[PDB]
Amino acid sequence: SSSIPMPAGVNPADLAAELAAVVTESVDEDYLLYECDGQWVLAAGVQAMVELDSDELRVIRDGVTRRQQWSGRPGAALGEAVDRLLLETDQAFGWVAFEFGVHRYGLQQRLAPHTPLARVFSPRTRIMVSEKEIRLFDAGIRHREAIDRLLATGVREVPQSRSVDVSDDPSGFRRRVAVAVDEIAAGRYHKVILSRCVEVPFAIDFPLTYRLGRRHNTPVRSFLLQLGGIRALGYSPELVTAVRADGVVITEPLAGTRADDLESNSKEIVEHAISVRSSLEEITDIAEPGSAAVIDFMTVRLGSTIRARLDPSSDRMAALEALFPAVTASGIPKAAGVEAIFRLDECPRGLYSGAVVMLSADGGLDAALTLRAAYQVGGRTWLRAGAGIIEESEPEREFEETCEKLSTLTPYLVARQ
Ligand SMILES: O=C(O)/C(=C/c1ccccc1)Oc1cccc(C(=O)O)c1O
Ligand SMILES: O=C(O)/C(=C/c1ccccc1)Oc1cccc(C(=O)O)c1O
Ligand SMILES: O=C(O)/C(=C\c1ccccc1)Oc1cccc(C(=O)O)c1O
Ligand SMILES: [Mg+2]
Repeated sequence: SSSIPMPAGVNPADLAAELAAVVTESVDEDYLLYECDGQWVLAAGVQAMVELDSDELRVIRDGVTRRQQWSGRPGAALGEAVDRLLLETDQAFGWVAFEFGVHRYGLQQRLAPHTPLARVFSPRTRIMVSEKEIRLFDAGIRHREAIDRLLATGVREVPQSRSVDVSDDPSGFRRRVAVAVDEIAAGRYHKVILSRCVEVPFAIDFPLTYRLGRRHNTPVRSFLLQLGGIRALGYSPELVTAVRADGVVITEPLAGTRADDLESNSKEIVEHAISVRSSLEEITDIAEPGSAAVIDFMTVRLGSTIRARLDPSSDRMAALEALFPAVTASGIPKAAGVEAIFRLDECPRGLYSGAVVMLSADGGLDAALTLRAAYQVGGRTWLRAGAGIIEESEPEREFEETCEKLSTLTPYLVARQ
């Protein structure tokens, strides 16, 4: 009974997202839904929570919070607490802030107290949905009846979406781009990713919007969550880090915006090349000597793969740190790109350009780059999108680029009922 066959015609993304809404319609618990290689893993309810902030580490279990200071690298403090969750559970889920990646580039002192770095939990129940089957882990009657009901009655029809005006520029994106172009021309750095928030003037239904957006996007990974004060969903265009139990580490930097026409394709090839080269240099830090290599370069599958063997003196959190923040969403050289984001972008970035993570007791790690996502933190609903700024960048063209990036979400926002 812990393996229910998936009915034909039932889309796994629709069933998994409906299950998230149904299992929590009365039991107001937190959850995280992660799509990973045809498996939609719904991690439902919080058994234990690890909260890593810039100045504090908290472990919350059975209504009891244990607080402490931490020193050293954030990956080491996070890894130690997550390994402990995983002593008695198979998997842990959560998210990692853009700010988790700053310590490596000497910018930890620039974080305000209470800056979130990571939120990772062990779930009470897991439901895995694929085209093949529905697998249940530590499920009760609530979960089983939710599955039977949805298979018997069907999923809700998705309501009509509500339009949003993304043309506004209250954070001065055009102005911020002009400053970055000047610093690039002055030789400060070669590239920086700058972004802008777009406020959504209505509360959205996250599971319904997730379902609708998922019908018109085919990402590398996707997610839907409600955790602590935060709701979020996204169609991740990049696998920033994957670590297998056997020590094989990969990173798959985004090949372009398509992953006159020659000039634009040439610009994307250059950018991608630089990202792959950066990924290779950084991965070498955690790699067994001679194991780091580009195994797939711009192949149709359009993408690239950088692989390595995890050094026995290294770990999954050091691997994540080595590659964080994603080069795709920071800049070149990385240290200068990250520092320019602290001055030229709305900070803290938090989930935006951070990662949504799935960790396994066997040492596994799957980390998706958070872009093309919607968020809600008490009363505030927003979207966020950016662009790679180079010496030749034009503020108006880059603002239009963010509009194009937003167009994968904007048509699919389902308002709360
Ligand atoms: O999900 C169980 O395993 C469960 C056990 C239980 C309930 C009442 C009394 C004794 C046990 O409780 C529930 C069952 C069915 C639905 C729900 C629900 O919120 O939609 C629920 O909370
Ligand atoms: O090597 C080039 O000439 C080059 C061009 C380029 C960079 C970003 C965007 C578009 C082009 O890249 C770089 C120049 C300087 C430093 C780095 C670096 O990784 O520390 C880098 O990758
Ligand atoms: O816009 C590029 O730079 C890009 C990828 C790319 C990768 C290789 C070559 C060229 C472009 O994607 C992004 C970068 C930063 C922010 C976003 C964003 O949606 O908020 C984004 O889509
Ligand atoms: Mg560009």
